[PDB]
Amino acid sequence: TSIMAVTFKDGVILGADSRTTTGAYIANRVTDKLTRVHDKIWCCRSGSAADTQAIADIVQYHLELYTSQYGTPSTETAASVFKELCYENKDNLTAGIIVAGYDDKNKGEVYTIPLGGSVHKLPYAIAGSGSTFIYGYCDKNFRENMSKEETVDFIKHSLSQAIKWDGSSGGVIRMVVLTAAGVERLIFYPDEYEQL
Amino acid sequence: MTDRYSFSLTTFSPSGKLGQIDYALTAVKQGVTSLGIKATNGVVIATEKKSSSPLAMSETLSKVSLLTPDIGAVYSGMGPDYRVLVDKSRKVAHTSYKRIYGEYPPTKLLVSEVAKIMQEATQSGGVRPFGVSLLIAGHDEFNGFSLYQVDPSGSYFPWKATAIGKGSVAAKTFLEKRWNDELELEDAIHIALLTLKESVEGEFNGDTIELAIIGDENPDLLGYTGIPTDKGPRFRKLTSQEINDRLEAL
Amino acid sequence: GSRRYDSRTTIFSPEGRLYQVEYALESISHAGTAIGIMASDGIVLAAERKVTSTLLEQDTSTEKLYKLNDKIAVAVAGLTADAEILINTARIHAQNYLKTYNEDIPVEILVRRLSDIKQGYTQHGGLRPFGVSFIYAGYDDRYGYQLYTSNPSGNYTGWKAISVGANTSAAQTLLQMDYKDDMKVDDAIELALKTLSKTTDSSALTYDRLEFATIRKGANDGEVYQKIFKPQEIKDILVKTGIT
Amino acid sequence: TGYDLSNSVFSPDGRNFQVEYAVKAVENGTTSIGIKCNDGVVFAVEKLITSKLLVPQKNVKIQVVDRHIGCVYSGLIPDGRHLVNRGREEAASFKKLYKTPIPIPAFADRLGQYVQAHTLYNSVRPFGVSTIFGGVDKNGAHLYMLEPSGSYWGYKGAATGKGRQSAKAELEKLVDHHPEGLSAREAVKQAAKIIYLAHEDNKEKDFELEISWCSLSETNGLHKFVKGDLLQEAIDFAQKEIN
Amino acid sequence: GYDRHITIFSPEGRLYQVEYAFKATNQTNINSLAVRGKDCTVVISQKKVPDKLLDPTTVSYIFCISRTIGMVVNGPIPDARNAALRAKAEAAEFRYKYGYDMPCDVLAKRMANLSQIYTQRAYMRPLGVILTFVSVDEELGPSIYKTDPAGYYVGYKATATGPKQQEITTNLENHFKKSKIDHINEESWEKVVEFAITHMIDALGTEFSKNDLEVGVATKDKFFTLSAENIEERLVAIAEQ
Amino acid sequence: TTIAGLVFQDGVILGADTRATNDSVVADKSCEKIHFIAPKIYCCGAGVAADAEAVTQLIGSNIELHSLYTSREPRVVSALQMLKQHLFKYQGHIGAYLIVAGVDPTGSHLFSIHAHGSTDVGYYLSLGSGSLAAMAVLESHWKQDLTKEEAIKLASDAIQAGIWNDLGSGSNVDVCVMEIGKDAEYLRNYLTPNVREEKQKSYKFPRGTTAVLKESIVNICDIQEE
Amino acid sequence: NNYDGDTVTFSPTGRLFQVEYALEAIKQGSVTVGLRSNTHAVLVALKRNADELSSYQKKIIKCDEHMGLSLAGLAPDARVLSNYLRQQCNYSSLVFNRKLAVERAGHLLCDKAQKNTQSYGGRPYGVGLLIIGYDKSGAHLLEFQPSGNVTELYGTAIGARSQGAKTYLERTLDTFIKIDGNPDELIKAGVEAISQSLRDESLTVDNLSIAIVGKDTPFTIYDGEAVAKYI
Amino acid sequence: SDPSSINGGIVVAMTGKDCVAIACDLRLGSQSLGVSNKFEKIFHYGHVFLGITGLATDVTTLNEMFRYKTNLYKLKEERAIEPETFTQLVSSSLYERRFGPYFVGPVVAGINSKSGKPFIAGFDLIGCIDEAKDFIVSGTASDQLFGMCESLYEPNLEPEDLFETISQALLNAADRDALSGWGAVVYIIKKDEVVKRYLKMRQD
Ligand SMILES: *[C@@H](CS(C)(=O)=O)[C@H](Cc1ccc(CN)cc1)NC(=O)[C@@H](NC(=O)[C@H](CC(C)C)NC(=O)[C@@H](Cc1ccccc1)N=[N+]=[N-])[C@@H](C)O
Ligand SMILES: [Cl-]
Ligand SMILES: [Mg+2]
Ligand SMILES: [Mg+2]
Ligand SMILES: [Mg+2]
Ligand SMILES: [Mg+2]
Repeated sequence: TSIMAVTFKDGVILGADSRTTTGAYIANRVTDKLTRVHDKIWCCRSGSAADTQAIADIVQYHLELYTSQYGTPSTETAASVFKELCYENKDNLTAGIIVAGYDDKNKGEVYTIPLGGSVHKLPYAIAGSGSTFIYGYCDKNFRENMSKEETVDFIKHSLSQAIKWDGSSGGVIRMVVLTAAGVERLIFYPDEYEQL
Repeated sequence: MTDRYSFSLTTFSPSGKLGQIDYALTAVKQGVTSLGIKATNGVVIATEKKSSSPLAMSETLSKVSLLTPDIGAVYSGMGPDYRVLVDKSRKVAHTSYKRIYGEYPPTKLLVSEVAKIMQEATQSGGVRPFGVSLLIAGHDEFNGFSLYQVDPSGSYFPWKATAIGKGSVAAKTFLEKRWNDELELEDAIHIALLTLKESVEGEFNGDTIELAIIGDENPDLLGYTGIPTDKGPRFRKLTSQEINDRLEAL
Repeated sequence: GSRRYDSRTTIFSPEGRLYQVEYALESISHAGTAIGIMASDGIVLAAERKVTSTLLEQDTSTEKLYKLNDKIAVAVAGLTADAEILINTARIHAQNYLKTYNEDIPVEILVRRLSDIKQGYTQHGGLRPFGVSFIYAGYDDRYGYQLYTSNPSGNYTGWKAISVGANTSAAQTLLQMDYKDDMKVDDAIELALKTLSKTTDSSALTYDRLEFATIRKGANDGEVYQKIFKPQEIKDILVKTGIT
Repeated sequence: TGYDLSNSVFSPDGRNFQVEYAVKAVENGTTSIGIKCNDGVVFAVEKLITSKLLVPQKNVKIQVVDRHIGCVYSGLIPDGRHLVNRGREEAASFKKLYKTPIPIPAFADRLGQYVQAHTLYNSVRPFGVSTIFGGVDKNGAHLYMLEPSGSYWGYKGAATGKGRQSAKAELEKLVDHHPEGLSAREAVKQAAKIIYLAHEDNKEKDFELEISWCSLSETNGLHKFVKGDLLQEAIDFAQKEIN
Repeated sequence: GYDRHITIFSPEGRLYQVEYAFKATNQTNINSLAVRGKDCTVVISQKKVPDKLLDPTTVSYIFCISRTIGMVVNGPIPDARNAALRAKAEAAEFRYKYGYDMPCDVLAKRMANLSQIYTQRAYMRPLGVILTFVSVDEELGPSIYKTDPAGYYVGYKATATGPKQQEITTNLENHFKKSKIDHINEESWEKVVEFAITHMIDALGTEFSKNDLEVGVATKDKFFTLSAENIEERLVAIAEQ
Repeated sequence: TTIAGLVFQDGVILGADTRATNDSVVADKSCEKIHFIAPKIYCCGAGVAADAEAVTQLIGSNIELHSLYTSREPRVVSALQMLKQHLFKYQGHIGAYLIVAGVDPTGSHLFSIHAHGSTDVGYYLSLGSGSLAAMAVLESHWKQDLTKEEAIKLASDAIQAGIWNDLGSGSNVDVCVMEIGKDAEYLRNYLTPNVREEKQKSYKFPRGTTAVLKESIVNICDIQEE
Repeated sequence: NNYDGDTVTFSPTGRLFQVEYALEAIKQGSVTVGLRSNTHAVLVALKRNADELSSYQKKIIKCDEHMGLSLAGLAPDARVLSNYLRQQCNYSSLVFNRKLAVERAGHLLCDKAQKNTQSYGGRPYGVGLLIIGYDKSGAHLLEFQPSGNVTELYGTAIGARSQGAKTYLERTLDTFIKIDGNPDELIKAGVEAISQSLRDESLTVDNLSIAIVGKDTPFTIYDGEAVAKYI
Repeated sequence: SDPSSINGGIVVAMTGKDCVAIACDLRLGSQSLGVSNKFEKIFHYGHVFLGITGLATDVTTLNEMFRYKTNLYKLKEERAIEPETFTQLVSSSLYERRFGPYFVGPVVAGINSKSGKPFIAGFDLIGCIDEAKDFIVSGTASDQLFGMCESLYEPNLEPEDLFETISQALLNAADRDALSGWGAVVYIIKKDEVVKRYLKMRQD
């Protein structure tokens, strides 16, 4: 798995590959790892698929019930609910989640929640098995307040390399753009990104 | 924030009466007329859709309910009490029978389970009896067609034909004259419509009457093909049009 | 709080009686009469149905006589729904005993268990007692044929012949008059029906009104048979004894 | 009759008389008020000096919930404390799960549902307090008042206790004469005046003024007690207005 | 006479506590109305802010239960909020367990079953409220379902609730007798709100300003409440024809 | 086991072989691995046979009660959500691997469920020991907008690939077709490519071949009566 | 009248009669006085005997090294509440290495008493307490009522004829508050205060019970010949 | 250590023309030690027959359990349980002990009293049903029985022919298993008569 979330001028973009493996067999080559817990709060899932789905389903439930009572939750609030589940059940979970969301007040925010259940607010985040291969690349090429087109290229180039080196990563590059304008889904096929 | 009612609210009075059961039966008496007639090749259960407002959509309020594919129920008395009993009856048919034996319960045993739930509301702590009498019509392979009445006490009796609620005394007399052991299902539906017309004041048509049968197997209503043994539900609720057709030959 | 609405079902009166038990017995005195008669070669259970309607499906109907196992049956007087709760408990106790000891439950042990359950409702829990009196008819290899009765108090006693329900005073006098110890099943059948025929509140005793049963050690090769009589068979025995 | 002997029983009117009897305990208590200002809220309360032996400034009535919410109440003081203790648990579990401090409307419903729950059963007594509370959250200032029935609404000004009519009349003037709004420092002064004017209903014993406030500019959106020079300035302003 | 204090049968077969809970329903002295369009379901309710000290924005008897479902309550606010919180919890739990949005009629049934329990179990009192649920259901289309303290519920073509419900009911009955259809044959929800307000004005015989009304609208995939300025726009259009 | 599901123009189709095994021995040559959940929702099962059977029956029972309660046709997402939450709870100890497919008012759906409670969405899926043989066929021949006739061919081919090439899979091919606006058609023994050939000899013995020590009549009836 | 059967029932004027009846048990109890300066805080208690053969019922209970109370009313209820205070004082020391504030001790007693006034089955506590202590903000005196109401005071008295001592302290307020660094003179003022509540009986050696806490003085109780000095 | 092979034993069931046959060996052992040569593994509840192989304490326990359940069934239903229904009851009862199972291999055999249809079924220790047209095998020599049945069996055998086939299937399978044998019993079941035969076999 190669997943990332990147803040930029207009908001935030989440990106992911589409490969799910059982050992060396690719169980699903068109997986959707970008998952919606609220209108403009999404997350990228890594680790046990069962665990991250079970968590994401519970968070979506909590934020739906939050919205009914208190109105739209902040991205920080969503990250806190993810954290609370991950931290309190750390002995029984293998979940590495990146939370990304758009407020109008706070604009684009990214929170990463690694195995332990700690929270870390960051300008961008990378995770999953394929992320190890792009720490160098992402650190050198990330800038703050990029445009939408620059951020799409940054994610596309980054995950292209993660896919190239990681066997556990592959397939299509899915992306989800979160701005004031709304929610845009993007897809990029092998014939496009491999030749970069 | 405690349930302190751990004691019976239904107790014996000096005369030997269980007051709350008698009062529940009085509530049943005030309720709208419903009836059941058993034929040789089927059973019919029927009642009036007493609409509380003409703005209300009486189609959404189902007085006649499917419990299993071969068992149906109708009531007289308090509608909310009936609704929760149907929910419990449907569930108990699965938990205490289908999940054990891999088949739906026979009519008499499902009735026995409903009866048990009603008896417990007559003896348990901090509850009143259910304010309904049920008529449960059904079919099973080894008992054939059957019709049962269930009262607030938990008592149940099998009937050839009967009525409960508002005009039950008059209706039971009407059924005694018309019922015989050679009735076909169509004849029983005809008698059910005649009997029910007497207790109804206002409009009398397919939109104000609710009527269902336990009859032949309906493979068309099953929803799937490819298993010869599953031949379809014997319970069928008659449509508004199907009732009106029989009212012309009345 | 809730105390205000509590009837207090498990208290003594100033005279040392249990109010709710006494009032439950009053309820049972209105129920259809049930008679048990024990003979040397079998037991008879006869009982009168309460709700005469021509439209009641009699052949599939059971309000009075229930089967607890192959060797033991009961006749009910009181609330049928209450009786069925207890009957299913008794049916389970019999099968627990059979599972544990690999022997059919002795009649008295089954009776005591049910009677103890009834007793519990009179001493604790704050619930109303069961408005039921049973006549137990059974057989085991220790005592042979046995008749018992239990009532809402949880007290039980053994009998040669006994009635419960309506007109028990009248019924017990008639049984006490015509019963003898050397009596046989066929004679006891006749006595049971004659007693009901005189004590009945109805105009005449007919087949559609009765539930009837026998436990005989007159099955093939020294076994015990429980016979719950069908409507036609009750009609035949009414003609045979000369009541209709 | 007998419909008023047990809580949670509807009378033939459709009323719960035990809740209405709890209101009488509230009406019997000392006067307490709340004033919503431009960027916050001000709370004030009348403390009756029963005796010279009472230590001044020590028997504090106004209570903080979390760091941003103030609560004041009239009626049975222990019932108020019990409700604030619950409020503190609700605010803690909200912050634990959702990170952000509890919004005031969210907090208001937490108290509301809890108080309402004490009108559902005969095994509990209704609360013998009306509670005026509020603070500053992300959407600005909010002032609430919560009754024994569980009923609550948002307010511009709020008052309860023995001097409530007197206070309500004074609050209604401020609403009419300041449609553009009242400043935080103004609201402290006006709160002092209103408690002093409302003291004519409890005029036998002399009293002690206690004021608190949350304001975005004056307290950084945190609840604080008015102390020292600012308290004395408000007392002087109040003493000048009655004479 | 303790058969009038708890939910047990009187000798007439009646539950007096249920009947008295129905009377508590009208304690607010507020009238509500619900109607269905082609694509929408509109609910209107009177808004009365007697005290000048009240913050009028916080005074509401319309609740957003889920994205698709709205609920208007006739009854005291503590019981209304008790019912609102529970319905929100139930709608959320439903979505989590069964993987789709709780239908309006199923929520109504669920809340009605809860109400039935309070009429059968002694320790719980009935809530003194009538709950009118509205949505545009993805299977059934525009939907109105109403629950009361008895545990009764039913679907409606249109409905009205409050002290003057009979006047509103008969007004609506007469309109649908003319048109001979189960709904307001109108494309936009804006005109269905205008119909709802107009027919309440005719029925109650009172004029309304922007602050005297409270409006809720259900469309496909959302339920929302109108602001005072959105209502003012509605009132201007009514007056101009 | 070779189970598969794929979507076509206005529907979804499931396929399954009919072999049940205990290690290397064939326990059942004609078992039904396509389980019934609702009239128009079916579930292909793999892994532990008792588990796959029990979990589908339980969810099917609860789906029926839910359908009665709500007065609606059950949805595939409800079966999916209920199955996964149950399986997740047991942490893989219920070793059921399922392909769920069906039609409802939302449309046609196809999901897979793993024993630990993870779910996938797909246009063509396969599970069990023959999944790789089946997936090879599905990856070679699946396209968008298949006709029903092409879909049944492809599904049965995918199952056949497993039957021939996988030792865990064998015997016959069961199919279930779920098309929009139509009754679901369940086609048990759709293909029968593995009928046993006629035996060389008849091993019917001469009567009295077996030595017998005792004979007795068993009383199976109730009460031999007078 | 009809609204005094249990603690869960308000009367039509908003009164809790069971709480008021518990309050009455305090008035029947023997007199006890509390007072303080800036340095010390003193409890003085008139103990009551059953007859001449009996002992005099103990009125003062130690809660910690820096805190304790005197009781008036049901002594078993004082034992329950003092035990609760001991535990809360002890919890503060073990978990936080912190001596429990006297104000916070009052808040805990208030909340414990309150729970018994709102729930069915329970009864209010039938006792009043005067808690003295010396903590990080100096000397303190509290008065606990079983309604839940706790009040910080310079001086007070509770029990039978307590109004006589309470008036004396109200006059003496300005004098006894200044008795700093002189425990014997502060006790003298407490003994003189409790004398205003006496009728017929006078302060004997096994009748009088005094306790003191202060700056460099742990909570210590004086009974018997230890209080002969002050008679 | 493996509970299913401590005590040993086998059951086989076959269908014929308007008949079924069920048969079992009589051995009970403690691994190598033979203990009892009278341990029957076939029981009956009315006209439904149940064979059980595996751990002997569970064989006995389940017999007692199904006797209990079918007795209550009969009292409530007022009729004897049928093979198809009993099969579902066995499956239910085994699966409810999913994570602490009975170490058994049950086999149901009987004729449906209404339809007259011959019926057999087998189960694993957690209740998965194998409903067979031809035959069911169970026990420590199940592999041996599969081999015998698969070659010896032919459909629609008359009762007295079917007896010879099932007997020879059991005997020859048992003789290739150390933990089976020590005698054998064969039940031939027809719609309203059941013959039970004890077979002569080698006693080692
Ligand atoms: C193929 C599964 S595979 C080889 O993993 O791809 C089939 C799937 C399947 C699903 C459902 C049904 C019928 N509803 C049949 C087949 N699975 C198997 O064949 C499984 N077989 C078993 O589970 C057998 C079944 C018995 C009836 C032969 N049971 C066993 O092998 C074990 C089961 C067991 C497991 C855990 C604990 C205890 C027992 N038992 N014994 N004894 C698959 C396991 O092979
Ligand atoms: Cl429900
Ligand atoms: Mg790769
Ligand atoms: Mg109630
Ligand atoms: Mg051998
Ligand atoms: Mg040997």
